[PDB]
Amino acid sequence: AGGLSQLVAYGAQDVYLTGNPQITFFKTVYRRYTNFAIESIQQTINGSVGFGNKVSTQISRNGDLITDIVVEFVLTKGGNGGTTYYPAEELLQDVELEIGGQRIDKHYNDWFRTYDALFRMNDDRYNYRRMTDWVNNELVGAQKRFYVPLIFFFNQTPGLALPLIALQYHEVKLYFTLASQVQGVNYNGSSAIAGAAQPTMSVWVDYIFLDTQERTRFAQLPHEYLIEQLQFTGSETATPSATTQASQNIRLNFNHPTKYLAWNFNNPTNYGQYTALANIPGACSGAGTAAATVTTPDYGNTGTYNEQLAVLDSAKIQLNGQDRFATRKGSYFNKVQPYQSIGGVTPAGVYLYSFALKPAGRQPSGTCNFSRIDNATLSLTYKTCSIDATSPAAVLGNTETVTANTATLLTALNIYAKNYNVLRIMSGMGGLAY
Amino acid sequence: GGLSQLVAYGAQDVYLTGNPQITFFKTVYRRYTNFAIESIQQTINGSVGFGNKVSTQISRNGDLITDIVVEFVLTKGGNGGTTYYPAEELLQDVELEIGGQRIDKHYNDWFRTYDALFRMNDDRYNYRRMTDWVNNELVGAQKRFYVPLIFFFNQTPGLALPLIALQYHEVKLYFTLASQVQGVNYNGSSAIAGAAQPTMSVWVDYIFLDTQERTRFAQLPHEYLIEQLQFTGSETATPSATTQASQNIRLNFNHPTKYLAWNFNNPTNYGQYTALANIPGACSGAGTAAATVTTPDYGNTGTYNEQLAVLDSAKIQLNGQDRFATRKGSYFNKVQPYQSIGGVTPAGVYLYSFALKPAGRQPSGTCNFSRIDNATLSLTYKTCSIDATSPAAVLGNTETVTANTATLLTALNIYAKNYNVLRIMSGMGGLAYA
Amino acid sequence: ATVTTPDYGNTGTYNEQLAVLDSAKIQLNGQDRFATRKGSYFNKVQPY
Amino acid sequence: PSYQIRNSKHHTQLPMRSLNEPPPMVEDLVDESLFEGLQGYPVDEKLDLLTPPGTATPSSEWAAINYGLTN
Amino acid sequence: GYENSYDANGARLVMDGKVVKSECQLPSYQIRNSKHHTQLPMRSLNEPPPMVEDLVDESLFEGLQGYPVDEKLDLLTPPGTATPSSEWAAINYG
Repeated sequence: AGGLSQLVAYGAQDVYLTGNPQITFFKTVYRRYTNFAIESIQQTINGSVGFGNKVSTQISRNGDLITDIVVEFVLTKGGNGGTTYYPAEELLQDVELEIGGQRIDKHYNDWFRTYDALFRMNDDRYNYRRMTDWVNNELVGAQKRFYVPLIFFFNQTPGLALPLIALQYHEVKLYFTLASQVQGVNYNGSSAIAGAAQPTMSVWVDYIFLDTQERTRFAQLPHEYLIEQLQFTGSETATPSATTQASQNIRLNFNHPTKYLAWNFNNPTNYGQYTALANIPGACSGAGTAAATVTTPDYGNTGTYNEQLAVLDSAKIQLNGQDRFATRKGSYFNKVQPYQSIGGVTPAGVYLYSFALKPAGRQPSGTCNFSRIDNATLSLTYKTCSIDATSPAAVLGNTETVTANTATLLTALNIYAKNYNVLRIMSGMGGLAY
Repeated sequence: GGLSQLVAYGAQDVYLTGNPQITFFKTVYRRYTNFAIESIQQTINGSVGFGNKVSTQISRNGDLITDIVVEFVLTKGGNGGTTYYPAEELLQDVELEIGGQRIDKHYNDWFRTYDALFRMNDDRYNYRRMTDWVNNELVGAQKRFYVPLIFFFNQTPGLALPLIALQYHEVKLYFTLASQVQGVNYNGSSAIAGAAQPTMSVWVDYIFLDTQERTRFAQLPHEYLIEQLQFTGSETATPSATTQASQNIRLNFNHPTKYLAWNFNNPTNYGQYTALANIPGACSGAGTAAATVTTPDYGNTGTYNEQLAVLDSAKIQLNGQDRFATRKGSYFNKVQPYQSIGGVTPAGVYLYSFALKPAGRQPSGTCNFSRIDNATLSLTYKTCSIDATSPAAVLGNTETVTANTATLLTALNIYAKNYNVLRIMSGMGGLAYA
Repeated sequence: ATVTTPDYGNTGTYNEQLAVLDSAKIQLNGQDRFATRKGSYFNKVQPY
Repeated sequence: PSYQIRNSKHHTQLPMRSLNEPPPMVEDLVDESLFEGLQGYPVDEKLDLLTPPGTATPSSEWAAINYGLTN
Repeated sequence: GYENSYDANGARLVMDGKVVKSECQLPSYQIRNSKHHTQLPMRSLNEPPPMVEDLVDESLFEGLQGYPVDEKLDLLTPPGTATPSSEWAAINYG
């Protein structure tokens, strides 16, 4: 009896699982590694910090390798809870990564929002929001320090740490553009907030200190790193209407072995708004009551999973005009793609098509080398904007091919592509292979 | 700084960093066989509708197949709160046939049980978004649902089914659509006049291999260690107001079993694994004057409130011998999945693993029932003495009792997931073991 | 004039206005063979 | 094709020893099918990144992801 | 003009759009060394035997399809012992 009664019952079908065993589970061998220490060091920010300003930092040669970078911001609330949406993320309009005077990559506030919406999840996503927004019903005048992590390839894993020790002659810089306006911080919609504070900013880089044998190795040897880059273009949306399903042939001006494409439609007025406004709870400012308006979002609840308010009916990718895959509905890109490839939940208005088995990983797992595709396109069909956004019966009780009349406000289209390149370092200098 | 940590080096560091084996500051990559993935629609033979049996056949467009998603278009036959995972309920079952052989079969209830045990966090939520209405949709609303299949080749690239090597065998899927789906074409026992029939389509993700991999598949024999689901329904030894019923259920299973899973349910209400009660979410109208404990709040059918679960305790016997000490139902509901999965299992759903990590593909301990002449699941039920219409009676009850409405959970569903071998040779495939 | 009875000797016509088909495409194994074209494409261009 | 093309190696949820604990092989250091914590290149004597057979350097992976493999 | 291909008997086979060059491309080549159970073409040898009829046994049985139990009753593959490679039907085209 007991476990032994199972253990003893060894049959023919068990040979595939336990005969001539190769492994065990009851003793783990751990791998000895090199000595290293991690230190959080503040960098100098040059240029004046303020809304709309451009500032930058040169990462000092303090440690040997660098990874994680967090930009701190101190913001104040220009209104009550519900007026902001990831304001620290909105403030950091963009970040440029430069090595040796060469542009390596560039991220945008919208990318950070898209990336998060698509790749973070569960408590990671929540904890992230806690570092970029006010999530405990804070009130006007509240002050908070925000931490915005960067997501460049070297900011995600030690395996891709930049070898500053190997860059004897080259500097690594970050250029940061601060937004002219941040919702609920210095502007309430289009209205400036009198008395709003200017942001305080600080850039923190977590440095890796190596032991003598490995520091020397990095300093002397050439190093090649397989890295990620973000390609991005803004497009004008073929805005749909009450009487029609707009369609659009979008040229995908991308190059390199792209891991995946991602995109969203948005109202550029309101950061993070990827869906139409409506008088249903959480879909607009004052939604559900007499004061509701479908011209302004409940900023604190800007994101939603209610696909009815999204505008993509269907889409396909084509290479030189040939279908890459059969046409699928917008909900296929919004719900299934990330189910299959990421495992999280993607907000309405945010779409993914992966060319990779595991787009969130470091290891290549299938790519689309757009440098070989003379005319890659994205073909989008939009939903009909016929739903009276101010009437829940019309909003919540409708069909697949339609959306809110207010969905015509989503006039911007943002298409991103993540791809793989090589960063090379040799004899004190570096930059990209191509 | 970081240097102060590196210098703190001595005898206790030897087992961590002496003679380093790997460095965490350098990623190693593997050159993988080039491939591509394309989504191709399969057709459906038979008329699609409720209660109908339809089927597909997967064409040889690519070489290997993995993910399969069945799309359904459903309408709401009532308001929000009237449906519960209706696309999951609709797909009553799917049978996997290769060369005419039944390889496997999933059931709507299995999809619900599987989800209850193995999906989690935002994977689970995103899943719900693809099978239900989760944004308070109203009567007349229409959505496309995506119900991924969970056959062994639908879960990992590693088991991509070798259509390429099956020159003479077709791969078919038979899908049974439920005659009734709650909140779609029926409301409890009542039909919904005017309810629409579903639109259905089956999508298969095909893998395209390069010349070299393609050749190997065509010339080499193959074998795959795959999963199968065994399933039978049993009557519950229904407990009552004055007694703790008990039952010995023969476990008519064979093959190396990774785990058993089971639930108790009310056949009338899909996904109902618990008793109904006048506490919020536990019954239709729960918490108010209109509450009834004969019908669930369908949108909140599932719950983590064990007080409404029927099972008191259970043990598994092998050939009449105890396999483990009798444990409470709460042990199978909460601890088992804590230990083995890492998610949260709803009340009324139970798991017993024979495997260290049943959530993975890699076998990690099995009970081979092909070597157990008479396995039995021994269940003890709680006393059904609690008046479900009195919130206090439920919320303040004891470990050994449950709701009087728990006697409605007259069905028992026992599942066993096991490992078999799919052999492919001479253009044909089929299982190694009966 | 009776529009429920044809002029039998003139049953046929080249006026596509009276044709029923608006547009069409052919698919193979679930994928478009070609993009949807108007009925007049199939009627006039293909044979051209 | 004359190439020892191995099976797939996916991120498994359980650690496993390769039953060859006295001779520490180098092909199991980068095999993600057994380890679950972190991934690093195997360091040889004097902290030299020794690439095991089957795997490839980052430059070789870039060449295989951009230009293509062979036969 | 494929004078150098796999002649089945008198026909050249086609499996994946191209003519079968040699026996190594066929699926049967993977199980060519095992004594198969049945060979899929199933050429009958010398005619089948006729259907013997009588008016005594059919009238005495009054139907009741009395089936003989002393036949050979060719067994199947026991579930425990996998499926022998012999169970794969050879599709010897040539």
